[PDB]
Formats: sequence, C-alpha cells, structure tokens
Amino acid sequence: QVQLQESGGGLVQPGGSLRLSCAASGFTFSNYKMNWVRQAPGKGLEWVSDISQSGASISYTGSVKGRFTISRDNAKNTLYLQMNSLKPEDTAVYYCARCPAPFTRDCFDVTSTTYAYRGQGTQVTVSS
Amino acid sequence: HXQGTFTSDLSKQKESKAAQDFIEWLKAG
Amino acid sequence: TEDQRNEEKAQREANKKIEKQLQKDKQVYRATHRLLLLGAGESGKNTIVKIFETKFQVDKVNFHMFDVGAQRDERRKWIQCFNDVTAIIFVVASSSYNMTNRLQAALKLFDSIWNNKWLRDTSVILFLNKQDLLAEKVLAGKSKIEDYFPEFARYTTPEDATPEPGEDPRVTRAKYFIRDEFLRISTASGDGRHYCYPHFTCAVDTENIRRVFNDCRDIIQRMHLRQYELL
Amino acid sequence: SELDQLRQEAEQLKNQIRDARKACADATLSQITNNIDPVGRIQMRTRRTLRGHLAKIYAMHWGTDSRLLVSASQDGKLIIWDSYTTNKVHAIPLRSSWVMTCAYAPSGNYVACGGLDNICSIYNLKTREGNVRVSRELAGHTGYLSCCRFLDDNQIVTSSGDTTCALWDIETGQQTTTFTGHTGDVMSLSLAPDTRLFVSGACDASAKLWDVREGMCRQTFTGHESDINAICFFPNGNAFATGSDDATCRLFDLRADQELMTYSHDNIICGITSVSFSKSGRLLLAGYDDFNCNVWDALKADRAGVLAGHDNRVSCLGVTDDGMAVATGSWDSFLKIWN
Amino acid sequence: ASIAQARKLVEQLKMEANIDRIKVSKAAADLMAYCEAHAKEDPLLTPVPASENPFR
Amino acid sequence: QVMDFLFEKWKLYGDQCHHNLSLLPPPTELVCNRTFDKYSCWPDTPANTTANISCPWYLPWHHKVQHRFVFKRCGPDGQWVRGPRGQPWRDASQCQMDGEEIEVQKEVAKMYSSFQVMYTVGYSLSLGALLLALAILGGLSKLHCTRNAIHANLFASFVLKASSVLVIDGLLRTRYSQKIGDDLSVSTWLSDGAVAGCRVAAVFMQYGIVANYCWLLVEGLYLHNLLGLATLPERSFFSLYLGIGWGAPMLFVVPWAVVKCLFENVQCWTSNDNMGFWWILRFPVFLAILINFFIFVRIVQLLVAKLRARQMHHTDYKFRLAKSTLTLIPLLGVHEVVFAFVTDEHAQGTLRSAKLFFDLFLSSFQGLLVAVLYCFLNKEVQSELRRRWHRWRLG
Ligand SMILES: *C(=O)CC[C@H](NC(=O)CCCCCCCCCCCCCCC)C(=O)O
Repeated sequence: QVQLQESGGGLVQPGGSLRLSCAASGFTFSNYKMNWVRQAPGKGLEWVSDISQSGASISYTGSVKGRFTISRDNAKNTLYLQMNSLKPEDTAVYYCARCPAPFTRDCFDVTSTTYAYRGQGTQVTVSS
Repeated sequence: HXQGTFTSDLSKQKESKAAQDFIEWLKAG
Repeated sequence: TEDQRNEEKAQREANKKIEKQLQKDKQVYRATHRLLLLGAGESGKNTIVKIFETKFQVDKVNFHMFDVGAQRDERRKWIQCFNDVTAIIFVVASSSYNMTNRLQAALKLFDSIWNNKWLRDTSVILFLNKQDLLAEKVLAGKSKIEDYFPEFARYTTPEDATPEPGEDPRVTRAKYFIRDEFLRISTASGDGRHYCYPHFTCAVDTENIRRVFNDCRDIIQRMHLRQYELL
Repeated sequence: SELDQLRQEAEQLKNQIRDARKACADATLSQITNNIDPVGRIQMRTRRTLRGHLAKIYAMHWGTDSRLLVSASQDGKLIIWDSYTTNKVHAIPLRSSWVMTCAYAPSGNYVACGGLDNICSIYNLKTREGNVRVSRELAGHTGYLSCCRFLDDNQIVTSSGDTTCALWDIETGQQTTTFTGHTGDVMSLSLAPDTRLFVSGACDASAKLWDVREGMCRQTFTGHESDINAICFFPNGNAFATGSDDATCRLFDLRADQELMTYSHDNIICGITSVSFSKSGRLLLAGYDDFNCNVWDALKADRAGVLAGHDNRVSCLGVTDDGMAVATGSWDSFLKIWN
Repeated sequence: ASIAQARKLVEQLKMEANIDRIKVSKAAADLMAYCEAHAKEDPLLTPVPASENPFR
Repeated sequence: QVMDFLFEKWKLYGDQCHHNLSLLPPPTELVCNRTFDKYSCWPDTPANTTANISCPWYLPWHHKVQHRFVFKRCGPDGQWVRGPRGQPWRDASQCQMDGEEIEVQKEVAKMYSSFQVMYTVGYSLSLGALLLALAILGGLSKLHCTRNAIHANLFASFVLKASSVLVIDGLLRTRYSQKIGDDLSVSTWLSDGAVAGCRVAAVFMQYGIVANYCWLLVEGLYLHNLLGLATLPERSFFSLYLGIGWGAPMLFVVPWAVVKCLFENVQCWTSNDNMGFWWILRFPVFLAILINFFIFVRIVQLLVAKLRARQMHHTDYKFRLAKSTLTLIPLLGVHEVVFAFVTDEHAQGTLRSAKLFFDLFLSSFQGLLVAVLYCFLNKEVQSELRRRWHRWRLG
C-alpha cells in the first residue's frame, strides 16, 4: 500500500520560510523520481519541482526558480522542499507526487484529476 | 575490367616466354 | 481416407487466399504514414483540414492523423501503442495560459514523450500554434513571459534567426525563446534515434500539410541512411 | 468538517484490516514448501512460428480445443491461427486499427476485439453465409478497452481505461452491471474456472476481486508498488498471480486476503507484461519487458527456465486448456509456440 | 462532493473487514501444494514422449 | 597466337629445304653430303666456304634480325664440330634474340609475379571473409531483409569472381609450367589439348567480373531509388534487381563468347586481341561505373545537407563523419580514377603498370573491405551476435 504523507505547512508571513516534509512508505524510495505538484485555488494543477533518483538532476519551474530548493534523503525515505521568500500568489495546496515507472527518466504524473501515487497534500496560505 | 587486362597481358607473357623456350629446345635437341 | 487429403487441400486453399489478401493489404500498409496528433488543449487543431480518426493525401502520399480527443488525461498507458508511428505531431498552444501556465505543462509533457522507453525511435513534429496571439500578450502587460521565466530577461535573439517581415522584434524574441526551450529538452537527452522539427503555424493550412509531408520525408530519409550506417 | 474526519475512518479501517491479515500471517509459503522436490532444469524450444502479422502483436487467446488461437495486431487484423498445422483460417479485417485486446468464446463460436475505439466488437464465426462479420457492437465505455473475456455465448465482461469494468449482454447490447471502485486505469482481468467471480487488476497497485452476481467488490488486495499489467487465476480458483511494472510477480489468496509469494529477482529490472499459470499450477509463466519471458516456480520462486527467441517486447502469453502447449506473442509480429 | 467519495471508501473497508481469513498456512501448502497430486498429467512438468504429442 | 604461328613455320621451312635437298647431291664424301640439321635445313655448305649464307628466316620476327649470318664449316671430309658431350654445336648466337629485351623480359615478369602474388593474397583473403559473411548473414534473424538480401547476393557475386579469377590462372600456370622439352610435350601442348577446360573457365570468369560490376550497379540503384521517394517501397522489386544483376551480364558475355568461338579463336581466350571485341565486355563496365558514380556524388550532395541541417552544436564536427561515410560508401565505384581515360589502348610505359597495380589492388581487396564494413562493423549484427551468444552462455 503506497502512502505519501505531507507534513508541515500552515500559515506564514509573506517572506517567511517553511520546510515541507514528505513521508513515503510502501515502495523503494530510492528507485523513483519524485516531484512536487501544487494547486492554487481557482485553477488546475501545476508542476513545481522534481528530483532524480540519486538527487543529481534537479529542476524547478521558472516562476519559483532560485527562491525554492528541493532535496531528498534516500536513507530516511523522505522528501524535503524548503520554502524561502514567500510571495502573495504562492497560496496553494502542495501535493508530493511520485512517478509511476521505476528506473525511468520520463513519467506522466502531472495529471490532475485522479493520479493514484500522490498524497493528500498540505494547503498553505500567506498572511494578510 | 582491369583484371581482364592483367590476365591478357600475362597470357601474352607465358606464351611468348614459351615460344623462346620452345625454340631453345629446337636449337639444341 | 481421402477425407484427410481433401480437407488438407481445402485448408491450403484457404491459407493461400489469406496469404494473397495479406500481401495485397501489406502493399498498402507500408505506403501510408501514420501521425499521432496530441496537444494540451484549446489549440485550434480543426484548421488542419480546413470519432477521432481522419486522413488526407498530398503529393500522392497517404496520411493517417490519429486524434485522441476522446480518451482520458492519463497518457502513460495508451501512448505505448503509438511507437510504430512515423512522427508524433505535437501541437502546442503558447497563448492558452489566460484561462494556469500551460507552457510549463507542455514542456513537461514534451520531455516525458521525448525520454520515454518506447518512444525513443519516434520523431516529434513541433507546432508553435497561436503565434499571432503572442503580440497582444506583451503589449497589454497583464501577464509577462519573464514573470514565468527568469532566463527571458537575459535572452538575445539568435543571429541566424530571420525576422518575419512585419513583426515586432519582441514577438520574434519570445517565440524563438520558447522554441529554444523545447529544443534544449530535445537535445539534452539522447537524440541519435529521433529528431525534433520545430515550426511556426501560419494563418493558412496549404503550407502546414506541406511542412508535415516534407518533415516526414526527411524522417524516412534519415531512417534509411541510418540503416546503411551512414549517419 | 466531513472530509477531514472521513479520511480517519478509512485510516482506522485500513489499520484494522492490516492487523487482521498480518495476524493470520503465521508462516510463509516457502517454509511450507521447502520440503517439496524442486522441478529442476526445464528446457523449451519453439515448436511452431506464426509469421502472418504486419504490425506488432499485442494480445492473443487460446481456444478451448487447444488447437485454434486468435491473435490481434495494430495493423487492423484479427487472424485465427491453427496450432497443429500452422494454417490461418480467418484473417478478418477490423475497423479500428488500434486493437488492444482479443478473446475466444468457450464454445468456439465467437471472437471479440477492442482497443482505443472504446468499442468491444464481437464477431460471429458460424455465419451461414460463410464470410464472418461483426454481429454486435458494444459501446458504453469512455476510456479505452484493455481486456475482454467471454463467460458464455450470451454475456461478456470487459475491462476499460475509465476505471470501470462492466458486464455486457450480447442479446440486448447494454451493460448489465458496472464494477465501479477502481481509481486508475484497469489493464487486465481473468475469470475463475467456476465463472462466478473474477479479479481485475488496475493502475493503482490494487487487484480488486468482484462478484458478477452481486455486482460489487468483495476483496481488495494491495501489495505491488506500481501499476499492474496482467493477472490470472490459479487452476483451483483459490489463488491468482499479478504481474506489475515493478519487476515483481506476486501470488495472492482469496481466503487469506494477503500475498503469499514474491517472484522478484535482482537481475530483472523491467516490468512484467503478461502472466499465465500452467495446467497443474506448478509452473508460473510470466512475460517480461526485457525481450524474453521467464518461467518461475509457483512454490520455490526460482527461475526454472527462460524462454528467449523474441526480438522485441512480448505482450501476450497464453497456456492451453489441457496444458499441452504455450504460445507467446510479441511486438515483432511473431507467435512462437513452446512445448 | 467529499461525502460521496468518502462513503465509497468507508463502505468498502467495512466489507474488507468482515471477511474471515483462514490463516496462511491453511491456504499455503494446504491447498496450493495440495494441488499437486494432479501434476503427473501436466505436460510441462513431465515431458511427454513425442509419440502422443501433437506438436512434435 | 605466337605459339601456333610458329608451329607452322617449323613445318613450312622444314619442307622447303626438303625440296632444296631434293635436286641436290653432288659430292658426297669429298665434300660433305646433303645433311639435315633438325630445326634447320640448308643446302650443305662445302668445305670451308664463305659464310655469306644467312641463318634461316624461320623465326617470324626475322625482319629485324636479317643483316647477320651463320658460319658453317665442312671439316673432316665434310663434317661439323662436335661438343662438350659430343653434341653438334653451332655458333648461331649472332642470329639469336637481343639480350636487351630478354632483360626487360626478366623485368616485367618479376613485376607481374609480384602483382600476381599480391592479388592472389587479396582475393583469397577476401574469399575467406566473404564466405564467413554469407554464412553468418543467411542463417540468423536478419536472414531475409530487402536491403540485406542485396548485400548477401553481392557477397555472392564477389565470391563468384574471386573464385573465377583464382582458377583461371591455375589453368594458365599449369598449362605453361609443364616440362615442354620432349618433342611430344611441346608439339601437343601448343595444340588442341585441354583447351576445352580453359575456354569454358574463361567465359565463366568474364561472366563473373561483369556480374560483380552489375551487382555493384544495382546496389547503387537500390540506394538511389530508396531515397527519392517519401514513403517506404511498397514493392521490393526484388525480382527486378536479380535480373539487373545476375541476368544482365549474360546479355553482354554471351555475345563475347560467340565472337571468340566463331571469329577469333586462340589458345585460351584469356589472351585478348581485337580491342573491338573487348569493348563488348567493357561497355557494361563503363556504364555501371559512370551511372553509379553519378548517384555516388548525388548521395553525398544530400548527406552533406543532412549533416549541416540540425545537430549544429558540434560546429565543424561533421567533418570526421562526412569523411567516414564517404570512405565507407565507395563499396561501389572507385575505378573511375585510373579508368576512363586510361583504357587498355593508349596506355603504355609505366603508366599502364601503375594502372594495373592500383586497379588490381583495389579489385582484390574490395571484397574484404565490403565484407568487413557490412558484416563485421555493423552495429545490428554486433548486437545480435552478442544476444545469440548471451542466450547460449546462460545455463
Ligand atoms: C606462370 O607459370 C606461374 C605463375 C606463378 N605465380 C605465383 O606463384 C603467384 C600466385 C600466388 C601465390 C600463392 C599466394 C597465396 C596467398 C594466400 C593468402 C591467404 C590469406 C592470408 C591470411 C591468412 C609464378 O611462379 O610466378
């Protein structure tokens, strides 16, 4: 039974720092490319960042490039995304997603509606 | 057809060489 | 005991008829190009000809442009069928982010298609559609490409990039930026088995089908040359 | 405040069911079998080769006489072969070229196909005219058709890519029941020997067991860590194996609600495309993505054999009803038979 | 529509709880390896002689 | 033709003198009687007479060795000199051939022996590999492919040729290196002997040379016709190609065989006289060289276009690639170089020898180069061989 839990998040002052921790249990964490997908309230899902099996290949979306960092710890079966310098239009719910094919460099998890291997997520808001 | 030219030339050779060789026997025996 | 010989003769005659029909329709299966056409959505794919299968013919060459607008949005399973296809036509709508940032989603989908295990040998035709709408996307200033892309500010138009007579240098710059993003993904991974063919769609369709036919001919020629260990 | 607490319910129940199935998990299977004599080395050879297709072969099915097998390819053809004499009997054309499944009726009277056209076309072979055409066209799914199996000459069950399996009625032409409950695409399904209940794997690492009479889900088995490609029952009907894309095969039990054996090896890194049991159930035959299909031992989980020969990817793997022969279609338009 | 999908999950798991699990040993070799007395007629375990084999 | 054209004069002169010995006897013991000197009869010169008598015409080329005579003396009651072992020796050295040429002979020969050795290695060396290539090609997964079948059939045309020319010289070597001293041997060998075997091996060798060039032409044509069309070829036209090759050489070799058998017969037909009768075996060659060199330059004219189109990240790195292919593609035509202009006619001096050497060398090692480049360096066959060895080295 795959299970992705997204701890952390909550209410943050715009310009703060939050560390989102993704807990995975049910598969070999070291074999899958793991991604972070967020969904703002009002529109569909959008891919934020990703990380390779070992952590070498790292990419980000242009809207959040440089401000956000991604890191994986294979020995603990956990995914870390650390937030820095939040902005008002960053209010969304963040899903930790994984790819369906092990030992593969391409995968199709951006799917919004119904993708099994994705956790419930953690919805975050900026302060007013 | 190069190989044909070579074999033609060598045919002329073994023949003329045999002609002199033949004549030499005739001269002797 | 003659029953055995006569039934064997009947079965051989049936097999011969089956072989004749199989040769007859294999002679036509090899000559028709297949073309998978998929896009993010709201791209305007109805202008190609002007429940999903359609076909056309140019220069005495047959084509089968297979639309997939009836399936779901999970493409990781039914896309394995389109591995014997000659060229996967990938139309992109670069001006459909007003209702989402569709550019990033299109880039990720193209990267997934390029790097797939079974799509290694399938080339991709790229169509930068809705090109005329790029001009209004920058004059209004409601949403900026540089807002969603930090490398756009430090981008210069290529020297070999020919400007279209009658286009603001900024539109040309934006469109060549997007082209290059797709082309970076295209060339970052292994590209010895397949190539990408970026294009810019115009207002008329008489040139689009010609472009598709020319690119398919190029793909076939390159495959034939690769079979002979030339390139 | 309902959704928030709703999750807990599931969670609570999940842990309860987890406990139940792990409580009854005293021994393994290996232990209870270590004593058996292993099958040893098994060698197979391709007895016949069926070179009649043009595009890749994506699914086949053995007939109940273990003599005639139907095959489906992406070129649009549905060829009915002959195992004993290598003679094609009907090379019937198809409307939709992208066929993803085929089936053979238990009485040998009908065959069915289906693919991206969302339609389960059923063909009649006993036409008085002689030439075979389509009799009924079932169209009630939204996602693609992935696998269809006949119960009898009157009703057929089909899987679909819209997460819903359905039971059809050929005489009427509408779905009798609808087996909703899956979250991902449904790839394959198999029918029990008594034709009273069936299992259906999907793309969420879950193999739900259904009941055609009640039209509901009775048991849900989780265990794989990736989408499931193919499944098949054990000959007794009390067990079934599932081949997923995580390079693992697992046998499950319908009375223990827990997986019994894992057919995983270090060298294999590619997913399984097809799986089928032998006649006695001692040999489990699976088709891998590494161009060859292995033959696992159903009790010792050791490679008792490997069947090479195929150049491209294998897609289908059928075993005869009497167990005399095994056929293996692949993506090179070839159908090797093995003995 | 959270309740509509939540009731589907909570019902299912109710029905996933009432099933009586008959051990694992009772359903291990006790049935699977018990289905072995009829392994002598399996044509793959014991290669049958070519005479009465249709695919010689 | 010299051999047979000198047999006649042995007899012709050997009878004119028999009629000159007739009506001639005079003194018998006082002055030497009418005698016969085997190869040469002359009216018997008397005791110590002036040696104004020239040596016989005999030898056909006497028109340049005329102005030199022979000295014969009737000594002991009219007798000639005896020699080392009592054999009658005559100092007819001044009537003999001119050492000079003899030297040049020694020369050309050596060079021709080196060329023979050097081309026999070539054929044989590539005759081995061709077979090994045919055996590996026609027994594996790719045993029947439209492009690959043409390559296999070309390797056959190469085996046929190599074998043809390695056996036509066997005869030649063996039909001149027999001891032709004893009257019987010489007289019979120059005459009709096993000229049957020789003749038919010659036709069978020429067929092979022309078939090789025709299969190189059809190899080019298949590649040229496989690039113009946008789609895949619906019809393999394989029947057509097996007739442009194998079959068409007959339409050119058979009229040669008949023109020799009927108009110009010579010992073994290897010897080529009447250059017009060799143009009928050369015109197909020149055609199949020119009209395949045209498509060779045409293929490169688009291969350079494809290498400069995309993948321009490696600016100027196409250089190595374009060259590697351009030296892998001449499996068809190279001869052009010292061909065309230089024909068999108007090619004398060291130019001829250089042409022969260059062409022979290329034609002898072509088969090896083609076999290596298309059955040992192809990635498809390398990967397959690996697979079939892996599957055997399993259990
Ligand atoms: C005219 O009477 C006599 C001609 C004769 N010719 C020769 O001796 C030359 C013919 C060639 C000699 C044999 C060479 C065999 C080469 C084999 C190479 C094998 C492949 C190498 C890799 C293992 C004359 O005396 O001049």
